[PDB]
Amino acid sequence: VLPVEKCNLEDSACMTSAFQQALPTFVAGLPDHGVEVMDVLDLDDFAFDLSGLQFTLKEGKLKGLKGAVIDNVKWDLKKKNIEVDFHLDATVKGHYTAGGRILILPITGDGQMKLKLKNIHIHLVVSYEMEKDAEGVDHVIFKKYTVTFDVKDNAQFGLTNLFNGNKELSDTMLTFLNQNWKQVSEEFGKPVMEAAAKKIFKNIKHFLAKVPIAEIANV
Ligand SMILES: COC1=C(OC)C(=O)C(C/C=C(\C)CC/C=C(\C)CC/C=C(\C)CC/C=C(\C)CC/C=C(\C)CC/C=C(\C)CC/C=C(\C)CCC=C(C)C)=C(C)C1=O
Repeated sequence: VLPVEKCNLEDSACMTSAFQQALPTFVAGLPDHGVEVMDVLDLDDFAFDLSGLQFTLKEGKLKGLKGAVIDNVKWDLKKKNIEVDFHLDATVKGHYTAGGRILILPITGDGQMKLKLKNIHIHLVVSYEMEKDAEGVDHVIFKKYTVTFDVKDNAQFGLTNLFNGNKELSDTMLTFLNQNWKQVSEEFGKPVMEAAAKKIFKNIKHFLAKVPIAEIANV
């Protein structure tokens, strides 16, 4: 199904390489297997209300996951956790709305978004159980995850139709977001990441649940 060389789980050099070879095929999607495309990833509609900003995103897209570099995969067979560190550049797009304020500036907006995130580092931890199925085939079954993020290099904000078309105000806001990009990544990044992470997690869990572990590991 997926092109992956078989590792011992505690050989982290190997696992980091296997994840790296699998990832692009995987994120392309596996229609017949019930695995959605994850680059470009369709994010489900969401909203958030945080630190004075009422935000929504519709027709959400996350681009970039097909080019992620896996930094390390640490498998702890004792605790039955997997730690996966990786980084990428990502673009988040869609029909956004904004009201309230961002930090010290009031905002209104109803238009299109293009967020370009450069060298975002992600720290994923998954909990899993090994589970034999009804016909006796052992599977890795994902149970929970945590994900943290750190945008190290830069984040760029493209927001159309801010301030009902007023250039002056839109220009001031856009300059403002790019100058304080880090702060803004830390204030509002979590709900965005979570929109992607829950969908990505669903599909990995679905996939691993159905593919025998012996097909993708030395167990
Ligand atoms: C070795 O055997 C194998 C396994 O073990 C058995 C495997 O598990 C697997 C797994 C299969 C593959 C390796 C695929 C693995 C997949 C992996 C590691 C991907 C995991 C991805 C995670 C679940 C989620 C990642 C999430 C992201 C990239 C999203 C990040 C986005 C972020 C942080 C957005 C940040 C946003 C901001 C900074 C600004 C936000 C602000 C605003 C929107 C508001 C702006 C202000 C207003 C005005 C608009 C394989 C292949 C295998 O072979």
